[PDB]
Amino acid sequence: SFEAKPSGSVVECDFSPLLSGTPPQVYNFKRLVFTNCNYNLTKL
Amino acid sequence: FSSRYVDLYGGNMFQFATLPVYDTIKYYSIIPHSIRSIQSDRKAWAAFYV
Repeated sequence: SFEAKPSGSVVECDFSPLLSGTPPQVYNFKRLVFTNCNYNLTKL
Repeated sequence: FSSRYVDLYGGNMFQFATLPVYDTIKYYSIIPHSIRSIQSDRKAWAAFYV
C-alpha cells in the first residue's frame, strides 16, 4: 500500500531539589514528580 | 482529588493537587471539629462519609 508523505510537522521542569540540600539515604531517598513542564535531563 | 473543580454538577473526581510524601501512610485518623455558638444560633452540619 502507498503511504501519504509527512509534511507540515506540528513550564520548565526544575531538577532543583537534586542539587540542593544534603543528599538522602537510599531508604530515605527523596522522590519528586514533574508534570506540564519542559525538562532538560540531557543538560543535567 | 477535588470533584467540584472538574464539574460541580457532575460529581466526577479529578486530581486538583499533588503533595510529595516519601513515607507511605497506613492509618487514617479523623480529628473532631466543633464550633462554639449561642443556643439560638446553634448550627447543624451534614455528616461526611469515609
